[PDB]
Amino acid sequence: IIDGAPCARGSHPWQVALLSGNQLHCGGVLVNERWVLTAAHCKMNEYTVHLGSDTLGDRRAQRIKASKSFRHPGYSTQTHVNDLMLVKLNSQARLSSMVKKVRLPSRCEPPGTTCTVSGWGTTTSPDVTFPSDLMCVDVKLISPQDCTKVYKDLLENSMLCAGIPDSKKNACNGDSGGPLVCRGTLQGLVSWGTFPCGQPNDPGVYTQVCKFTKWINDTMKKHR
Repeated sequence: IIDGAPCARGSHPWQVALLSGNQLHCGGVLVNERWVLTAAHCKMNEYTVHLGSDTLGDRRAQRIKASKSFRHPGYSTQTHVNDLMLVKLNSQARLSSMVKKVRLPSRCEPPGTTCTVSGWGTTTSPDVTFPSDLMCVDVKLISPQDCTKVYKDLLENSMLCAGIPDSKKNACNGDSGGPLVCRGTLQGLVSWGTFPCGQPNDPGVYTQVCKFTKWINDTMKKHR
């Protein structure tokens, strides 16, 4: 998270971390007791899922192994279209005051809506600065017409753009697969952006969750 601030304690109980060898790999969201939603580019054979704390490594946090994951069949490694994946936890996540299910959307929020993106990714770019505490930043949704002026042929109807005009406020490396929440519902998952991160007037690109709710529910039903 660039140009952000630490999240207020206990305001992101649906936020999870995906670790490989106790190192942060990606962010994510808890959909229910057995499933975590993240980006498809976060694919691994095994996962260590951190839940229940704004601080990574906190003894009070929950740590669950995840041995199975299912990427969207339309996911492309080359164009990054359909960048979403369901991660199946080996045991049920225990719902608490620090662990809650995310509210999946029924509608797509219009451009100009104020949202929050969160994560444990680098707080600086190109320089690396990994925080221990969960970072937050408020971004506004940018219309596909305005976002096309920036990324052109790279965008698809299932990609959502967000940012603040003439501002560094954005997501970065380590935040991938993490939530973009607008008006109480999950609107996006961190997919891609610029390198270095937080370049003014260069938005962050997210997987538009409102276009995949059928696949999310269908895939979860198919397995277990």
